[PDB]
Amino acid sequence: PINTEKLLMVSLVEKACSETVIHEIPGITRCFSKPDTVPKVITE
Amino acid sequence: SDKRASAFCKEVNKLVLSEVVRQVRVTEKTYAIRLDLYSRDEYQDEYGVLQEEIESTFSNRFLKILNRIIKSYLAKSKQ
Amino acid sequence: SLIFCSECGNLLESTTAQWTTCDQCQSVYPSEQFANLVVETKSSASAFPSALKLKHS
Amino acid sequence: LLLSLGVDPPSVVGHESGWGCVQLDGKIVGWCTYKLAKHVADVLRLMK
Amino acid sequence: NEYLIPSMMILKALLETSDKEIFEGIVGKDLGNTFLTDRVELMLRAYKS
Ligand SMILES: [Zn+2]
Repeated sequence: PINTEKLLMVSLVEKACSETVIHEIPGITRCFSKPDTVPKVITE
Repeated sequence: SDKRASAFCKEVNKLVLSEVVRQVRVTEKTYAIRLDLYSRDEYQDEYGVLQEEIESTFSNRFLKILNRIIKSYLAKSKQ
Repeated sequence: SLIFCSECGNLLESTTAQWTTCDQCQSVYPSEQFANLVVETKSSASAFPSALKLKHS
Repeated sequence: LLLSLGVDPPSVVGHESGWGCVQLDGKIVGWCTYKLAKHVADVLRLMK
Repeated sequence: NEYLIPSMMILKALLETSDKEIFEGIVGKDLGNTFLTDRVELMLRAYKS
């Protein structure tokens, strides 16, 4: 509706794209690989 | 193998739709928003989420989030 | 891309509702001259924290 | 000396894109392109 | 004590000004720069409130 005031669509869309997730296992992020010839995965 | 190592790594890792979008232009008037998404090749090097996955989750959850935050700001402006 | 009055400075109310008239000067203009105002709003660069930007910077 | 040297403070907006500001201890005295701003800075320093 | 009055209020209260002057003074340049133009519009209307 036109009676609605202007919207900061750039900031709102940045907030949306920054808040929405594709595949998250709940409470995990940043799985990383660090080198004894023992390949391991260090996850936050 | 290291290929499966990095595959599982991206698998259990979480990514945010901001991390695949390029600059997002929004034209005013209707009211129109257009997101630029990186080329599927460079997008699949650091990733391995497919195009259809983006399609589905983009549509559903992205519209949910966008409408939710617009309603938040509109209700803030109602006062 | 904004629609100011010419007698006063009062920014006119959006012609989408009805005719264009300033609340102080009460001045008249044809609303259809500047209809369909297009504003191409763009997102500022260096705004999405990426994991691939380092592959682009 | 600034008014003599190429800057002018307006009444209605005498300002455009490239023109940067010149500030006298919290008072806007003119506007000038950064090349002319640098020239003014140097010539003022040498006059001083 | 802190005190908080909107900047458009004192901007109009300071000189006998019309709104086109405030706009073309803040962002009179590069006519229609996106960010500045929409922010000043929103400000002007939020004070017109
Ligand atoms: Zn008017």
